[PDB]
Amino acid sequence: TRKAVIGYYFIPTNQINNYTETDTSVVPFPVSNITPAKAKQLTHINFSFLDINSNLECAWDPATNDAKARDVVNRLTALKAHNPSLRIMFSIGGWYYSNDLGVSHANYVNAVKTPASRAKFAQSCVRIMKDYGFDGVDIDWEYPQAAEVDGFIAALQEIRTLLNQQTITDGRQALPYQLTIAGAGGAFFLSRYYSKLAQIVAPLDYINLMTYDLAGPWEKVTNHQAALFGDAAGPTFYNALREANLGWSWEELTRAFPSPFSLTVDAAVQQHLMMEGVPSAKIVMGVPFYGRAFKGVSGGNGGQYSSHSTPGEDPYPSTDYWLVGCEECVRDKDPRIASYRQLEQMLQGNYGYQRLWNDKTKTPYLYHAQNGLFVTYDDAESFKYKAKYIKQQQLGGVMFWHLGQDNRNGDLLAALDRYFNAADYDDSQLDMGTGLRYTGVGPGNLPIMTAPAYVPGTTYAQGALVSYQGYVWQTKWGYITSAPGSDSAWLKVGRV
Amino acid sequence: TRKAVIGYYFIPTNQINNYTETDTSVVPFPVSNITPAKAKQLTHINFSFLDINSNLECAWDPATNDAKARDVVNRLTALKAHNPSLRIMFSIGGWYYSNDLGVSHANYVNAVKTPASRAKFAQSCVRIMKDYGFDGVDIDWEYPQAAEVDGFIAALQEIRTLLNQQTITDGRQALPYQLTIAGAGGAFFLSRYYSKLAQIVAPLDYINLMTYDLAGPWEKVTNHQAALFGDAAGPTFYNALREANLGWSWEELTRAFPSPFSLTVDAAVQQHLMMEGVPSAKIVMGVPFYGRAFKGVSGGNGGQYSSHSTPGEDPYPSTDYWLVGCEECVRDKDPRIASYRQLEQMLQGNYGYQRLWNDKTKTPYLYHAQNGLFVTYDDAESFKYKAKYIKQQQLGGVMFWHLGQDNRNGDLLAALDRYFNAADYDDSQLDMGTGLRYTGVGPGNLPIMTAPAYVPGTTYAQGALVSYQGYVWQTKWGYITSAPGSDSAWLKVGRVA
Ligand SMILES: O=C1N[C@@H](Cc2cnc[nH]2)C(=O)N2CCC[C@@H]12
Ligand SMILES: O=C1N[C@@H](Cc2cnc[nH]2)C(=O)N2CCC[C@@H]12
Ligand SMILES: O=C1N[C@@H](Cc2cnc[nH]2)C(=O)N2CCC[C@@H]12
Ligand SMILES: O=C1N[C@@H](Cc2cnc[nH]2)C(=O)N2CCC[C@@H]12
Repeated sequence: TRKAVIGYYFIPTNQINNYTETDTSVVPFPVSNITPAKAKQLTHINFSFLDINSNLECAWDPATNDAKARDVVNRLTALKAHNPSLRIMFSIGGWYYSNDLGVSHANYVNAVKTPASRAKFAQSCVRIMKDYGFDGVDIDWEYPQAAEVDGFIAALQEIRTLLNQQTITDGRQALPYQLTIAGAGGAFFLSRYYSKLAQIVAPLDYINLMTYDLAGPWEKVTNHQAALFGDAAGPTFYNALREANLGWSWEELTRAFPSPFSLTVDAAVQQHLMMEGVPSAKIVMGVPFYGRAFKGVSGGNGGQYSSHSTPGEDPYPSTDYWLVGCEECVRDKDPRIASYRQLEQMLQGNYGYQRLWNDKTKTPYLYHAQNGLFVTYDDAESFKYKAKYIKQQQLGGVMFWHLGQDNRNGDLLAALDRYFNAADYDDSQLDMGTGLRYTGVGPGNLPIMTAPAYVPGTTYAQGALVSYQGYVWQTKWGYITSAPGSDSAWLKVGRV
Repeated sequence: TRKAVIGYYFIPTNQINNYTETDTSVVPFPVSNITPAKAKQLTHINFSFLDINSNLECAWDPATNDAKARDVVNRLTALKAHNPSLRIMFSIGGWYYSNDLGVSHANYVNAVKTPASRAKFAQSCVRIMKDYGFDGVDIDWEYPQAAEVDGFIAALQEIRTLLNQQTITDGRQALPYQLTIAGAGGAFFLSRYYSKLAQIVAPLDYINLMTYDLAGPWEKVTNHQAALFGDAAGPTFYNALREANLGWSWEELTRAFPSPFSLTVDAAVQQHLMMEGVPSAKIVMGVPFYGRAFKGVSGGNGGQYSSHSTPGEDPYPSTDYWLVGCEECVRDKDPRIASYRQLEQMLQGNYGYQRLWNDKTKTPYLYHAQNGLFVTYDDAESFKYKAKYIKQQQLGGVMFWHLGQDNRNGDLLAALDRYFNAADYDDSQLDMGTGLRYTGVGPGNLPIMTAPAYVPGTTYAQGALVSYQGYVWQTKWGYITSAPGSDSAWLKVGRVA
């Protein structure tokens, strides 16, 4: 099955309203930059962003020029002429609109509140999809909290029911309308709905993990924002999942959630696979097409794992654009984020940056010895390991933010496509390294095991293994006289 | 309120059938050994044991000569003439009959299954109580678990309803019929029903904790079987309550159930108090009137916390009676258990035992250097600390197994009575020591705390404290923008005044 390659196409309202493909000073990344070759390398483009308004319906930004918007969307759907499997999804939400303190947060919370609000909301999603010509619905609420989860689930189920009906009504059996969400790629946010992951994922074609931004100026120590595996020399974190509303025992929580742990892409993927009913094929690994920059770092480890003096606030609370050589940073008044495109230019420019590689995390980073700068980003090299991991772990594919940050030749996108599909690319010998793997074990990833059948009336010592009701169980203490499942002295440790 | 002093009177069916008060070779402990003085020192005598039959009704062992049974019970109820507060309870169950592998286990499980079976069982408990002249019902099922607990709770509620009506019918308001149970005194068995303790205890006058047998041949390291407090030098154990179906978060489980911990009397009592709705006044501390002996122990520490070579099988699998001077052991064919009466005689027999004291656990122990023996038991001195603990903790009283193991003069019972009621006994200055106290805290026994009210729209740093909806909450990590409650980021740490 072809791996999904989902790229976000984000365009601010002001750019839509002034849309042009001949002046990058107004629209830096027009749809025409998505050449036929690039359209063939994508399976999905997530058009973004739409929102949920006070009327609790899916809708464009009020300031949007509709004829302009439709024309932009039509240019994107026209790309399908180059790739019959291509889908132009539209995404609702994103951090700005939907974070707890975001301008539209209330609408997300209220829209999923009742059977009626959900019905109205779900209907608007499908209506918007059909009217503008999109191929699916993607919801990026960052993120529903514990009490809002059931409503969120019910809303996704409603959208799924309606989409499946629309696919039949439109004869799209060959390319069904889809439903996806951008899910948390770190344990802290994931813990909000983690306990109901199976229900959240059931109505979806894919759950696209934002397995990046795992480091940022809000953190005291600089770190890789998307390390595939862990580096013991880097910071470790409190494992928030052991505090999720799971209802599991101390032993169960502890073995599934070691704490502290390395916040990596592998951690997030494994944490999802630990839950039963969460199929690997629906998990999509997100990767960033931009780097995060920090200033005020010291030496010793190339800028890694150092204290820093980078403002964490949004908007950038200053006019000091200190990321040397970063022109886009001045355009965007923020030296803390730089697109791969810009980073590549900074490296070939003799600005003082040294590209280094951490072979445990399997990611690159820049260090500016003279000015004390550190940049954590991804490139075609780090993508080799992520792509192999996606294949080895049987994941659904890759998602990335965002298309306008790839270089002009579309090299990052082309690398991902190459790793999955080129007949002449062979990663059978690519060494995945010794970086730390997430070792938690949960109900969803129990190892296959064998054990004598449990015998009613038998007394077992501590550590005894038996098979019962399809699983292998082990005693937590001694003199066990009851059966697995009826006696809380037994820990389920294997399956089959 | 007077502290309860509940003593078990246990008599095997063969002794009942051959009951006599003039041959200790046949009946080692006849009711006649309970003088008026002893009857006045007791508030309850738990006659034991009756059982639950295959018809799922409370019943005497079928091999019991009924007339002889009524006569033994009559002798006990006759003691009420010496003490208008005394109750002769009868106990259903006990280890032999009701443990998972016991001969009658299935009957306990099945009797509590449905409204019908529970009504039939409860009615039989009251019928037996009235037919033989008992003053209450005590149930010693060791122990209900899992899916059995709700039935067990409903059975207890039904018996309570029937007993209360019986009290009115009989004009027994001055001495109401009572209902109690013998409860686990250690976390492993306690974890079976721990999560529903409040419901179990609601219908009871007392829950009598079997806070002893916390050490035994089944354990690889010798230890005190009823340490009041912990000794950091002794063995520690896995805290099984961490595995009970409570629905608490990892932090809550960790805070409530330190592990490993010292398996002690204080730990059991505190574990019960940790649960919301369990009043201290209904908790009864059980104490042993017998000691447990081990052989093959190493010296250097009075035989404490040593490796040993004591058989664990039951019955005692050998003919070798190695507890020096314990003739009772020969009679009973087991050198691993000795009554305090017998242990006291061994200490007066110049047999080479040293009586030592652990000032952390507040319990005595015997050490036989020459033969490598260790005996953990309780005596009048350890009872001073336990009695003070019962007073300080506002517990309901003390329970003990069993009357026949006190010495002929009834000294251990007299001590307990003295510590609670004598005008001339003063423990105001008794030093409770520095042994380890159980310090877990559960969402149900949180301290009063004070903190600013939560402010919606605020971002909280790690460790921040706020008050919200009756509780004080602490953030477990930073950048918290969510409200206290189910949200995983917040931890309930205290109650708002
Ligand atoms: O709003 C966005 N913002 C960026 C950055 C980011 C958001 N949440 C975490 N990181 C992104 O990657 N996106 C992925 C989908 C949401 C969209
Ligand atoms: O400020 C944040 N930002 C998001 C990511 C993001 C994407 N675009 C903007 N912000 C995050 O992961 N966070 C972690 C905690 C701070 C919080
Ligand atoms: O069966 C029993 N046997 C003894 C010993 C023991 C039982 N469970 C743990 N220890 C006892 O104390 N009992 C207290 C009530 C049950 C009665
Ligand atoms: O073997 C056991 N015996 C019981 C006590 C008992 C009383 N009379 C006989 N045995 C006990 O407390 N246990 C604790 C665990 C071992 C188990």
